[PDB]
Amino acid sequence: KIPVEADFLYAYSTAPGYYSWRNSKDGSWFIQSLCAMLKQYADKLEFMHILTRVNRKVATEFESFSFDATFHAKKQIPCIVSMLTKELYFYH
Amino acid sequence: KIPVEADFLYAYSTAPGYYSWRNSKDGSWFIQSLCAMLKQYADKLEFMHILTRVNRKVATEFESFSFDATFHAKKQIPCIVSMLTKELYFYH
Amino acid sequence: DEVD
Amino acid sequence: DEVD
Amino acid sequence: SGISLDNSYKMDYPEMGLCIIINNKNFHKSTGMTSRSGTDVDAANLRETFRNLKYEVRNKNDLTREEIVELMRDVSKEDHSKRSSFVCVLLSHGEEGIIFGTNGPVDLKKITNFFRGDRCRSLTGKPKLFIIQACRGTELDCGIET
Amino acid sequence: SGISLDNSYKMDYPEMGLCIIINNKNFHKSTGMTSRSGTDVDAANLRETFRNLKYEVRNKNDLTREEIVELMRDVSKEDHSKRSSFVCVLLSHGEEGIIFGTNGPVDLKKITNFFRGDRCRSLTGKPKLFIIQACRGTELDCGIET
Repeated sequence: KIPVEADFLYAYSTAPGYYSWRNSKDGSWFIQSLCAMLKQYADKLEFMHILTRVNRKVATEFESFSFDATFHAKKQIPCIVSMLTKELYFYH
Repeated sequence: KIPVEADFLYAYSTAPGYYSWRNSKDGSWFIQSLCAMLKQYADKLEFMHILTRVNRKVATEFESFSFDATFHAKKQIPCIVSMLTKELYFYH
Repeated sequence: DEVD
Repeated sequence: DEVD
Repeated sequence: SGISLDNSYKMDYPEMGLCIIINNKNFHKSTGMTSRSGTDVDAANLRETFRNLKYEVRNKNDLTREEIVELMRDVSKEDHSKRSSFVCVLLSHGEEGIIFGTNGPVDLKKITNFFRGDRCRSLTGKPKLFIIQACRGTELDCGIET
Repeated sequence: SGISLDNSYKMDYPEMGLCIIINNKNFHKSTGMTSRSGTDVDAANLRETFRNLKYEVRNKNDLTREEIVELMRDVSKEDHSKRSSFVCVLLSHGEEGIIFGTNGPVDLKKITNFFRGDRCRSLTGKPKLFIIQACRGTELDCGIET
């Protein structure tokens, strides 16, 4: 038998307990980054490695701008949660 | 800048909300498996891939035995939570 | 930027 | 087997 | 045959699988939730991205909590035998462990439970991916200058 | 020089880093927590495993919640400049988001906060690994026959 919770992967846009950022014109930081990395690496890298690139892209290239000091100049780090039991490549 | 929560990796022995199993003689299922995979693959695979092997080992090779029907024949899946921004190899 |  |  | 390792999921089934995208932009006035401007950009980007990966993409817009649960239940009851995996993308307001329908919250656990190894047998042993764009609380990361 | 990609963490610093192992086996009677038989096997296995990976392993046994916090604070205040990473292994009773000291619980967030990118500058940009062997609730996985 295998665990009923095995083989699940949760690609969260942000760390536990944190807000997640979305630009009204460009879309969310996470989805923008996820699609960009999948388009560029889906035929080359294992899924966890693609998501790590997404983490780096969101972490480095995005910072909030807000007229409200409380929400200004903030950062975000996505959160990869894996219960997968094998490597995952979208190609074969 | 980078997020203050960036570059953290949490290797949980079990999924959110679940018990975690430990054999009084052999040690915990997770740690047993983690050490076995690090010893065998630390000089060969990227850390996320090593942890995925740990997930598969725990998921397939372990099942609880208990005189209490409530705790008998149960399974476990570890939970990899990554906020890392780069691949991690223990060797160079 | 806005939050979800 | 026991639980933590 | 030669040595077989089984270190990667079998992804050569006839179909890559479904990619269900739940795009909630407009919420019922009574919930007090704001419209999620820019989410359509995300939805379109995802649709094209997964289309190119050969997934059967299904986009659903502004679903109530009831419709979300119904959709997930129905999808989990399909025959995924010839599919390599399953993907679900959730775009909405949220809090830790919760995703919002247009009329109220839904526990993420309720959605994912439909796909448990014992409840969706045609997906047992296959990767089930949930991509979630939503808040998980109200904390802000001040960051650190590198 | 040639093309530089920076896709993997720099792990060639003079030292791999510290591997702090907190091995809690015996708990104060007043807490009502049972002794964790077999944890010494885990502690020894970890010590040897990380020793071979060249980490500076420090094993701590039966620490109170106060000692855990003190240890983590002190460690986070060390100069990790010549270290490639940081590893902390927690072996104890636990619940979701909590790890138990011998005399009571400690929020995991409190332990990890000491190592935030802005609070431990000598580890900023370096991998911080927390390995946790402890319960995260009381749910049991019935599994599914494959």
